[PDB]
Amino acid sequence: RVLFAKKTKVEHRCTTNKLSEKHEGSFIQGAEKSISLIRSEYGAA
Amino acid sequence: VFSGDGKDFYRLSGNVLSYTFQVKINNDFNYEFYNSTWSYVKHTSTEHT
Ligand SMILES: *[C@@H]1O[C@H](CO)[C@@H](O)[C@H](O)[C@H]1NC(C)=O
Repeated sequence: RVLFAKKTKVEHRCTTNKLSEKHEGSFIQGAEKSISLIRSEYGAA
Repeated sequence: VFSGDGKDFYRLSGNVLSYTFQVKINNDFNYEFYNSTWSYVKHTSTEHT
């Protein structure tokens, strides 16, 4: 302002950015086998 | 024929050559188990003023 004349200018600006990525997992595998022989029929148990 | 792992008695014949009382049994097993699990999560947030 100079002296009548008056001037005023105000500017405001804000920005915000956010990113969140999360991944959690588990996989399990297990195999077991057997084999046997027996050299009366009652013993088959 | 004598009683071997069976009934009281058994009768063979001339054409039959042999009878056996040897009990032999075998076995085999193949068991499997598994599990496959997946988990994907994603998130985003943006604010402007
Ligand atoms: C995951 O694996 C385990 C391993 O024994 C199993 O007991 C369970 O049933 C599985 N779950 C699934 C495939 O959803």
